[PDB]
Amino acid sequence: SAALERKISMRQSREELIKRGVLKEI
Amino acid sequence: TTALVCDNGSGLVKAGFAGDDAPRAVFPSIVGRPGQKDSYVGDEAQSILTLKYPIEHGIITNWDDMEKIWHHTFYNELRVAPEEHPTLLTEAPLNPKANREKMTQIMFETFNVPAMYVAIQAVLSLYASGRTTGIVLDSGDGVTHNVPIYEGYALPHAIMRLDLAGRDLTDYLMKILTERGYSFVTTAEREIVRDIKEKLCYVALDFENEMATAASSSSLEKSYELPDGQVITIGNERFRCPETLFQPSFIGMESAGIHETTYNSIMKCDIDIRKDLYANNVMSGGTTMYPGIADRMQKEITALAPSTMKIKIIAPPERKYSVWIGGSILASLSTFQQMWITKQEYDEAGPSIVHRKCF
Ligand SMILES: Nc1ncnc2c1ncn2[C@@H]1O[C@H](COP(=O)(O)OP(=O)(O)OP(=O)(O)O)[C@@H](O)[C@H]1O
Ligand SMILES: C/C1=C/C(=O)O[C@@H]2C[C@@H](CC[C@H](C)/C=C\CC1)O[C@@](O)([C@@H]1CSC(=O)N1)C2
Ligand SMILES: [Mg+2]
Repeated sequence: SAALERKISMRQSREELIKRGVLKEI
Repeated sequence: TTALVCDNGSGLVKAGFAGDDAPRAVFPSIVGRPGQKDSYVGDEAQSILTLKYPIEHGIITNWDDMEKIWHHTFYNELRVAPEEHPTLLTEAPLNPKANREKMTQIMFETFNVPAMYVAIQAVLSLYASGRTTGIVLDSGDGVTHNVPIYEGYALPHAIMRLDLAGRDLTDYLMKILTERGYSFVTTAEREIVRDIKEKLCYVALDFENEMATAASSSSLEKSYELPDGQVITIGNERFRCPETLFQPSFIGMESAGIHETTYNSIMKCDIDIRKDLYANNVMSGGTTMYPGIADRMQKEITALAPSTMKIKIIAPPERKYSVWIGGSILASLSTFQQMWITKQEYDEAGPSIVHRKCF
């Protein structure tokens, strides 16, 4: 699962995604 | 040393070891009650008892009985000491904070796990498919969700929850079987109807044409014989039962069906990710197993979406277990090993560590 592990390890941070307005939590 | 993976469903517990291709233990999420034992857990209750389901619509609601299920999982099913194994648990999308905190506390204080983690079920099925972005239709025994996901984050404002799933479909099949004059009342008879559902039901590509077809001939009729020899014969009930997923008013639910909620979910997301959701629609859970359901969703979503969108439904044959498999993959990753909540970290931060580490 190399392709998957790559994608996971380089995910943007939660705080950054919230700041981008992508992540809107309840 | 090997990590454990446990997917606690409303109907079925799926448990096993990270690295394995499948859960070695799959058993009903029930506690049954009659110097004998005071209660019977999982397959014990299956093999005179009143049954309780500690998980309702994917949410833990009976903590004392949930503790019994986990004990059964570790000691009776897997035969491991939890103090020696990092443990990955699953949770429903939108699982309340208080619940995730309590799961965490029980794992560290009652079972003394050295480390643990809680992952959203739908995210794990997406991972199983080799993706970190996509939209998942996860439908099991107790609840159904559309969960759009970007870089491994479920996007909570866009999640759709629907309290129609496998158990309701079984109950509905029982109801419409009375039209032919059959009567199924006991716990054992509900199980027989569950089996009829899993064997004979299907999703029609065009529901109205199929109803017309079924009205014309006997071409769609099937028989099902109980072990006692009683036979039940079924026609349009075969496809009317799972049609309820697309037309929830069939059971009196004034809610959008699963194709519409897929569309709604996507439309709630960032414009730039929409094309990637349409092209990465993953189905998981036992209630996505109906023959024809992938074809039907392909057609309906295609009818709702712009011509510009390539629509792709991913529905692997092992999709009943995709959540567990995704857990097995995740917990075996090198990159994941810093993601565990460790016992040391729990000791210093308390149960609210789960909000900082598990997302
Ligand atoms: N071949 C099949 N066809 C239709 N339904 C099926 C099939 N196999 C299993 N199911 C249904 O799926 C349900 C069990 O699936 P699963 O283990 O995914 O649910 P769960 O994880 O226990 O529940 P939930 O995720 O809703 O809390 C049961 O209702 C079962 O009848
Ligand atoms: C074979 C099997 C499948 C299942 O999905 O089982 C789970 C758990 C089960 C618990 C009670 C049952 C008597 C015990 C074991 C059945 C386990 O209830 C279900 O069958 C319920 C009741 S009928 C239905 O469709 N969901 C789902
Ligand atoms: Mg499930």
